[PDB]
Amino acid sequence: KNRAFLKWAGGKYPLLDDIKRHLPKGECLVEPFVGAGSVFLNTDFSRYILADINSDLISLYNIVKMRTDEYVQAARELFVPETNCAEVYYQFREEFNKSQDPFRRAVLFLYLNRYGYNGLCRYNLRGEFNVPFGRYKKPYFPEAELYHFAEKAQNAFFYCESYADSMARADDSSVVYCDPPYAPLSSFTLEQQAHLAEIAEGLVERHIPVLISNHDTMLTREWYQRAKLHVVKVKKVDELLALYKP
DNA sequence: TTTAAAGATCG
DNA sequence: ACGATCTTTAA
Ligand SMILES: C[S@@+](CC[C@H](N)C(=O)[O-])C[C@H]1O[C@@H](n2cnc3c(N)ncnc32)[C@H](O)[C@@H]1O
Repeated sequence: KNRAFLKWAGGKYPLLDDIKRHLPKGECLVEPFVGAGSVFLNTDFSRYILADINSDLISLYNIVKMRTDEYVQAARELFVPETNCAEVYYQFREEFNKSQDPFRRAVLFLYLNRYGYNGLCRYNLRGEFNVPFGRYKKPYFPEAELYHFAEKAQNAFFYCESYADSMARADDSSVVYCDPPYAPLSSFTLEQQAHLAEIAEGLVERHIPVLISNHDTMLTREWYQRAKLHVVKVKKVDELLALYKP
């Protein structure tokens, strides 16, 4: 199982096996919520259309793809014992928020992701990364995961856009896998959740297979009503895999 | 400026 | 989800 080089929400490693079993075959894979791209790294499609609303994430992916060796060498400098402390961390965080260079920001972004608290990615309304120091014993430098991402990225396009705009890139050769932010058990609104389901029903009308993963609640069961539902056993909340087969 | 509730900040 | 301390919002 290929691991992403980033700490990210919805890694979904345990249920990667369930995704592949319910994900149809096609020429191209479309991911509106690529995130860490665990599905992308653990599937084998000819082409990939990978999208996310996070511009720092998308910019990082483009840098890693086009400038792999240059990036790895520069980023590896950050992962040494001297940079594993609060004072250095907050200066690099400040440098990141003030940097105008995409390459430099991409380098610092990996450092912040690995040395920051819980591997979180949080911004204020000023667009500034404000995750505190994580204080780990020894953050891991994902060199192998980086090179593996770069090689697989050669068959992928990265776009920074909302799900509605990325799913419209899908055609008949396409297969769409959606991994939206989790639905409430008691940002991403409820309207966007239902809208995603409606867009899915639109694609399946044009003979485009769509697979959506989410929590198994009352709202999600209602939203994905027109889909072939599968429940995976993970309060005790299970996950739901909604399949819109043409 | 006042006021109260709400939202935002960031360790 | 936490919490003290900011800013925001509307009459
Ligand atoms: C919970 S993560 C899942 C990522 C991915 N499935 C993985 O394996 O890491 C969902 C991602 O969707 C992106 N996202 C959030 N809201 C979005 C929106 N309204 N439109 C498009 N993408 C969005 C976020 O940047 C986030 O990284």
